[PDB]
Amino acid sequence: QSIIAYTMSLGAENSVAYSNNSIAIPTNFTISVTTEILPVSMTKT
Amino acid sequence: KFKGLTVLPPLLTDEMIAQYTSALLAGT
Ligand SMILES: *[C@@H]1O[C@H](CO)[C@@H](O[C@@H]2O[C@H](CO)[C@@H](O)[C@H](O)[C@H]2NC(C)=O)[C@H](O)[C@H]1NC(C)=O
Ligand SMILES: *[C@@H]1O[C@H](CO)[C@@H](O[C@@H]2O[C@H](CO)[C@@H](O)[C@H](O)[C@H]2NC(C)=O)[C@H](O)[C@H]1NC(C)=O
Repeated sequence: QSIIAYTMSLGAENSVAYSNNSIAIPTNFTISVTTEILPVSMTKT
Repeated sequence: KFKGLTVLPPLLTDEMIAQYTSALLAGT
């Protein structure tokens, strides 16, 4: 292909259907699993 | 600028930061 430059995209664009008497309620759900890695020690010199 | 000293620009402009803040405000 090639090499290009450009201006980053922060993210999509969501438009919430807000009104003064409307609510959204979930009817289902999922269980999700994520990881987090943290360093605790270093080498003793 | 000085004798070998330079200041680098930030990656995010302050317009882009304003767009993160307005998204947090509109979501909330
Ligand atoms: C909740 O209802 C609203 C309409 O009252 C839905 O929002 C619209 O969705 C259509 C596409 O299906 C868009 O073309 C319209 O522009 C939307 N309106 C607004 C004001 O954003 C919405 O999809 C419904 N939400 C759910 C979860 O079904
Ligand atoms: C809630 O969502 C789950 C999926 O996330 C639905 O379970 C799936 O149902 C389909 C259709 O029977 C199956 O093909 C999949 O194997 C199911 N997925 C799993 C992980 O079991 C579930 O039926 C939904 N609940 C309701 C009430 O609609």
